[PDB]
Amino acid sequence: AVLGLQGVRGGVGTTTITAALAWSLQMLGENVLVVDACPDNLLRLSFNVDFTHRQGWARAMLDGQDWRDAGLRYTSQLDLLPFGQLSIEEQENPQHWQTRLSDICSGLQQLKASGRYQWILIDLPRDASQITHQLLSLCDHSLAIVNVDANCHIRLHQQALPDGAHILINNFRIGSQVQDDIYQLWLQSQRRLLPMLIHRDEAMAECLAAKQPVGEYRSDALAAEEILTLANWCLLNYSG
Amino acid sequence: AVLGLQGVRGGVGTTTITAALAWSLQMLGENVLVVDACPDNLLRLSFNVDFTHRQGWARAMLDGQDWRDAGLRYTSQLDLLPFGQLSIEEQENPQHWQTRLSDICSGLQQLKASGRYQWILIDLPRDASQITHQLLSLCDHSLAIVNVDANCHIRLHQQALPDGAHILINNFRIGSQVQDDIYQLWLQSQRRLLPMLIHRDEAMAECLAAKQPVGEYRSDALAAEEILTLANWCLLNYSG
Amino acid sequence: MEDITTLLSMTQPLKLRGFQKWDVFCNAVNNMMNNPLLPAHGKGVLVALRPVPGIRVEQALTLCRPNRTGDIMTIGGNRLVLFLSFCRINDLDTALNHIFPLPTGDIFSNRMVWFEDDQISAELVQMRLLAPEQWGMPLPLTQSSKPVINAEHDGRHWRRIPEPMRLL
Amino acid sequence: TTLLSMTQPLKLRGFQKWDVFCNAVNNMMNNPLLPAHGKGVLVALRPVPGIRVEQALTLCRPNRTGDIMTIGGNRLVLFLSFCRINDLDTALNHIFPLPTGDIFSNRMVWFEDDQISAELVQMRLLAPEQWGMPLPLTQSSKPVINAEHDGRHWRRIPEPMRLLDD
Amino acid sequence: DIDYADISQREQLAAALKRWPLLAEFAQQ
Amino acid sequence: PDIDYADISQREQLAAALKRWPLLAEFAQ
Ligand SMILES: Nc1nc2c(ncn2[C@@H]2O[C@@H]3COP(=O)(O)O[C@H]4[C@@H](O)[C@H](n5cnc6c(=O)[nH]c(N)nc65)O[C@@H]4COP(=O)(O)O[C@H]3[C@H]2O)c(=O)[nH]1
Ligand SMILES: Nc1nc2c(ncn2[C@@H]2O[C@@H]3COP(=O)(O)O[C@H]4[C@@H](O)[C@H](n5cnc6c(=O)[nH]c(N)nc65)O[C@@H]4COP(=O)(O)O[C@H]3[C@H]2O)c(=O)[nH]1
Ligand SMILES: Nc1nc2c(ncn2[C@@H]2O[C@@H]3COP(=O)(O)O[C@H]4[C@@H](O)[C@H](n5cnc6c(=O)[nH]c(N)nc65)O[C@@H]4COP(=O)(O)O[C@H]3[C@H]2O)c(=O)[nH]1
Ligand SMILES: Nc1nc2c(ncn2[C@@H]2O[C@@H]3COP(=O)(O)O[C@H]4[C@@H](O)[C@H](n5cnc6c(=O)[nH]c(N)nc65)O[C@@H]4COP(=O)(O)O[C@H]3[C@H]2O)c(=O)[nH]1
Ligand SMILES: Nc1ncnc2c1ncn2[C@@H]1O[C@H](COP(=O)(O)OP(=O)(O)OP(=O)(O)O)[C@@H](O)[C@H]1O
Ligand SMILES: Nc1ncnc2c1ncn2[C@@H]1O[C@H](COP(=O)(O)OP(=O)(O)OP(=O)(O)O)[C@@H](O)[C@H]1O
Ligand SMILES: [Mg+2]
Ligand SMILES: [Mg+2]
Repeated sequence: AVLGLQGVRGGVGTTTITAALAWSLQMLGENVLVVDACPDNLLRLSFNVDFTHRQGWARAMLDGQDWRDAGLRYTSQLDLLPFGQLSIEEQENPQHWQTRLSDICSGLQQLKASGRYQWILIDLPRDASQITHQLLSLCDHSLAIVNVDANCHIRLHQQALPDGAHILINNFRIGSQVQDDIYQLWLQSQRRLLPMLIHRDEAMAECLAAKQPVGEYRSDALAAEEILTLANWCLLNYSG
Repeated sequence: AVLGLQGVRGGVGTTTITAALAWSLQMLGENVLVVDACPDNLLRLSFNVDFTHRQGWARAMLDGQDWRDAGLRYTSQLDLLPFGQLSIEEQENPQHWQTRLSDICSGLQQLKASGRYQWILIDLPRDASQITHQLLSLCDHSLAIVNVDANCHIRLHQQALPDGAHILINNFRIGSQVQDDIYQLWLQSQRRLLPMLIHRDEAMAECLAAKQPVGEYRSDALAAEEILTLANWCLLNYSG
Repeated sequence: MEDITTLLSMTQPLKLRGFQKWDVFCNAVNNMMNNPLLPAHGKGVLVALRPVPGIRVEQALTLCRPNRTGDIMTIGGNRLVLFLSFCRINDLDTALNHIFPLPTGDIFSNRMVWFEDDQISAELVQMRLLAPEQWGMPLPLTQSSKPVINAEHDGRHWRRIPEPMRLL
Repeated sequence: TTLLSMTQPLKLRGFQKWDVFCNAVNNMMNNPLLPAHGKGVLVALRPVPGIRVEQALTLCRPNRTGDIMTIGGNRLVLFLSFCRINDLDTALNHIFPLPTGDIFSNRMVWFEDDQISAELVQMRLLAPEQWGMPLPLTQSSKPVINAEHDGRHWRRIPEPMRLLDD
Repeated sequence: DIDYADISQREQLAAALKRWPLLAEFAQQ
Repeated sequence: PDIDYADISQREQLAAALKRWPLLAEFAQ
């Protein structure tokens, strides 16, 4: 199925989890396609893509080229489609290009209908652009990424989550009383909370500096095993 | 002077630091106005403003009211101007209201010229809004907020920072090898990096849960003393 | 010579943990069954688990994470077989809940248990009829053993070079 | 605090009131069981024009027991216990989180007994009106027109106001 | 979807809601 | 942002970090 991963807030671990989950699903014998819908184009760097490599689906569309030629094969069962590098001019003027990318909405359904991939993972930003809402509409399921802090606790009450989304906890620390309090309150009040979480883990901080998914970088790391649990949970619950 | 604080990424501590810095400046004997320019309207919650209090400068402009009546006095030398609570529809459709916030540019220039405040701090979003660019142009100085991780390291090489901004480190942790490596590299390569940093402190995680700035919540916490050093540095270098 | 994992299953079966190849699993449990210094019917519990249709045994095996030394598992014929050393039968669900991260009802659709020595031995007889071609291997072992055509070594570790390919 | 400066001056640390500071250093000077000229260094610091002494006082964070400071007459005065004059800049760098040259425009030092005592004489000529107090102490002694107690701690209540226009 | 019914049953939640006014004001809403 | 990798190679700890983390080495050249 098509799985969207969107952070309730910036910098909660969405991109690292998306790459790690794609690697976990590929390791489980599934054909995976992972696409970067965030204009910062950071997902590619978790798969040893050269920083100077500017190609991507949104870059090819802004240049009139074929976005289907922007894909990259990581393993025999894991392909990725980067966003592409935007210039500083395009960065500071998103009015021009955020409406010229609706082709990917129709094109993803082609990949959805071909059956070549058992999983299509989408790294989604939390902006409210029309292309973000369209890609989220293509998703069959969603994961809202949070950390256990007061910021995310507020957001869970004042902003909207994707319909039917499940809440995934990341960066769970040891020895934080305020975290323990917020967590217990969530266990008793947050209905959509997943039955597994991801701890703070030096492997999760190091894998991006090694430009690899955490499962490839350190398969015996605790966060790698927790994300592998999430992968199996997706097989059991998100297959439809 | 007018000081803007903007994270190079979400969730790096920009709001908490903005509230802590406004508390330190007013405690140093300076008249301070702190302004929430982020649509998420979170800054107010660090000053014991009730969550159901929907008032704010942008909320007042969208409703046809006078934004000047949306101010809030916290101490004799610290005034607060929240953004205001947007509805879910307004959150999902920023183009409906982003263009209707023109008054705040001249309004802040008026507060600059009035000479009532020695410091006007602004919690700035990382979006590419035209209103966000206009508020950044009104700023005399700016602080770019980062965490010491691979994400921010990439961003410092691929995205633009405000002109003349200084880089402020937050959430500095103990016992992270990759953090030490990125930090040692920054010390020799990053030229806009501030001499002081802010460690990860439980007091900074709890103060928002207590709805207070960290300096008021726990004046003897390490992060409170680091923010206080930053406030004195602002007196010495950003004086205006 | 003799394999180390086979040697242990011969002489010290209670020191094994984790995945064992089907035949090594059967030999380790049988050597526990015939150890005279172990209690009569208190050696442990043998459990056969059938995965739900939405998961394969190789995938469900990645969730089987025992910690007690002497707890071993194997896969073959779309069955995940566990032996929980010295686990009382009434405590089975406790031990199982410690081994899997998700509820075992959500992973497996059916379960069979043997705790008497004669019943465990009789089931070992049936398991040994399974052809070696039907014996499973863990996913990290078989997946990482496939040829990597985009590999490149940096002097210490292997890395993958992402290759351009047209999506069609 | 006053009895401490009388009998055990070396056990004091941190900010001391101007008169208590002077009495503590004088009691150290006249202690016969202390070394003849290794008692410490007296440092007077004039802040740069962009910062007031009470503000610069917030940056003065000694850690060694016996290091004490005070503010008065637009001067921050430190006594670094048993610090040798050669190691002055080392001790100062430990106490302030920023370079002292950026905080203070000028600095004067006395490290010999006779010099320290003569400087104490001049310091005591200063009228009490010029004696400073720490900013957190004075800012806390101000009234609070919007306080509210929750049963354990005082909380501030933000009051609606109008940002005036002209 | 957030449900704040019968929070007080757990001992820790009652103390947590009292210590952190941010958590209390969302539960009492 | 002004970044100056002038003499990163000379510092000892930076050499080992650039050789362990491909991401840091990538931007240093
Ligand atoms: N709740 C629970 N967890 C279990 C049980 N059996 C194993 N574990 C978990 O698995 C770990 C490894 O167990 P081990 O190899 O038997 O190795 C154990 C075992 O040899 C011994 N040990 C610990 N507690 C007991 C105990 O209560 N009785 C006995 N007889 N030995 C114990 O110390 C070793 C290290 O112990 P731990 O740090 O506790 O680490 C244990 C514990 O985390 C069990 O029946 N219940
Ligand atoms: N093979 C196997 N059997 C398991 C496992 N977990 C539980 N059991 C079985 O279930 C019984 C009850 O487990 P419990 O509630 O954790 O209750 C345990 C636990 O609270 C404690 N305990 C015993 N051994 C350990 C250990 O190694 N580590 C820890 N942390 N606790 C232990 O003592 C209690 C009584 O232990 P027992 O008489 O051994 O009885 C255990 C054992 O027969 C497992 O991972 N593997
Ligand atoms: N770099 C540096 N830091 C200084 C110096 N003097 C004081 N400090 C700092 O201030 C803390 C308290 O100093 P103290 O009152 O002399 O209190 C000290 C002192 O009474 C004693 N102590 C520790 N190290 C030494 C030492 O090397 N020599 C002596 N004679 N006493 C020491 O233990 C207490 C606690 O020590 P710490 O945990 O180290 O904590 C020390 C240290 O963090 C100094 O000359 N150099
Ligand atoms: N009043 C005052 N004087 C200060 C302070 N920091 C440094 N000094 C003076 O400068 C000398 C050299 O300091 P250092 O480089 O930290 O070098 C120190 C430091 O490395 C160590 N040391 C001594 N006492 C302590 C202590 O209490 N804590 C720690 N952590 N180290 C200490 O021994 C070295 C030689 O110590 P000393 O003979 O005491 O000599 C010290 C002392 O005379 C300070 O905070 N307050
Ligand atoms: N569980 C974790 N433990 C330690 N470090 C982590 C963990 N999760 C993420 N990180 C690190 O935190 C940083 C930010 O993570 P990441 O880029 O995945 O978040 P994000 O929400 O996608 O960010 P952005 O808002 O920029 O899109 C990275 O350096 C990453 O390695
Ligand atoms: N130094 C720190 N140590 C510990 N926790 C911290 C620290 N700085 C911030 N936090 C916590 O991290 C969370 C996020 O911080 P904050 O809201 O200030 O970040 P931000 O950059 O404004 O995020 P946003 O994207 O929502 O604007 C809060 O719960 C805050 O209490
Ligand atoms: Mg991201
Ligand atoms: Mg913010």
